[PDB]
Amino acid sequence: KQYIISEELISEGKWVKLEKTTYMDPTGKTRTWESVKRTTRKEQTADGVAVIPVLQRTLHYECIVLVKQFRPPMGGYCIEFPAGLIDDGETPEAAALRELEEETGYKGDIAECSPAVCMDPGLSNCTIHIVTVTINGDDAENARPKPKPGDGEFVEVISLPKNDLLQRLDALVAEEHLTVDARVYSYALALKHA
Amino acid sequence: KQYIISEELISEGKWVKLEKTTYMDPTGKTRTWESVKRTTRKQTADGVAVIPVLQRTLHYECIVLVKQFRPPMGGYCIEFPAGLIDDGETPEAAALRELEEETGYKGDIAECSPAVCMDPGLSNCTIHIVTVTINGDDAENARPKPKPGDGEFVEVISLPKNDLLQRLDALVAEEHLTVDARVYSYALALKHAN
Ligand SMILES: COC(=O)[C@@H]1C[C@@H](O)CN1C(=O)c1ccco1
Ligand SMILES: [Mg+2]
Ligand SMILES: [Mg+2]
Ligand SMILES: [Mg+2]
Ligand SMILES: [Mg+2]
Repeated sequence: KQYIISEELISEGKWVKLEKTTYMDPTGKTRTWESVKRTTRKEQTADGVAVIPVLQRTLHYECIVLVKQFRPPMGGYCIEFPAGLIDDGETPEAAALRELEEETGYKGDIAECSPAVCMDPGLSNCTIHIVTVTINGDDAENARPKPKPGDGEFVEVISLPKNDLLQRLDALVAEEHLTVDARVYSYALALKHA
Repeated sequence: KQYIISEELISEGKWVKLEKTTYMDPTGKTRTWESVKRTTRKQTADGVAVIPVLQRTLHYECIVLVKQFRPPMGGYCIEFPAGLIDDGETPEAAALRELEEETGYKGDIAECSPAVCMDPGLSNCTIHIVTVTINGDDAENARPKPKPGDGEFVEVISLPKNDLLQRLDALVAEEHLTVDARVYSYALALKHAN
């Protein structure tokens, strides 16, 4: 019943634009919305990937590998799944493994790959694939893992046990000003609930 | 080590603005970021999202979700019930209100996240994730009455918690819908637990 009638550019940066979106409501009436989009999306099936990296090691509880970085939009440090935009021609899987290595040093193995999922669909068209990767922490490749941060990338690795993820996140939030990402919090809540 | 120096307004709508953020990178080099912010924040966070468990005896527990046309997305999305927190409303009260408006269900608060970020590489948007249980055997949730605001058009989709990820993949396969990243993350962790 509902559909887009027109998308009018309001303001375009190098990376992000704002649009006036006109669409048809399900009563047959024309309405508008203010929409955000990235300028970087080409033929990618989504803007980006986020990696759920399950670190597995003999006689250790499984950990979820997270990253902490300063996020200018937020004016502060955030704790997130490793993530980045998908390069043109790159597959979501390749992007996930590459970003995981760049941000954490770990070399993972693909487990699963989501369909494209929406980041904040009342605001933006941004989408990611959520890629689950296992990391064999008993492999020598993953023994002394060093981030390969790109230019202006400064990332800290935080590995937390899956079996206590929500409380460990709460403890980090209790101890400094930082924001946990909504996907990470959602994943930790489901762990607790299951 | 990192911090905001200045924010330059690029463009301001009624609901969203685009800024150019200047910040200090950890080497001591000054850098810029294009950032989105909402114009509506006053609040602990911009919004709430509700994780609503429909608990009925002799039935599977269900997670209650909503499907709506999302103009930024150009299509229909499957999401946790959600909306912006009114000036002077608590996140818990917003959560019960939105859940009732969007689903007709009347629920009880179980727990409340701290403010969590939506897409911190792009925006400052935050929400509280509010876990709510719904006693599906109570008379008030027998024939749930959804009270949409102006221009909201919301379908309710309840899915069993124990098979949430498979059920969501199936809807994406069959219905050409976009699942929300937070919903998908929760669903993943229900499978990944233990
Ligand atoms: C153990 O029984 C429960 O009901 C747990 C405990 C409480 O934290 C909420 N909860 C959920 O499972 C839930 C609510 C929404 C989605 O899941
Ligand atoms: Mg990244
Ligand atoms: Mg990166
Ligand atoms: Mg809503
Ligand atoms: Mg609403």
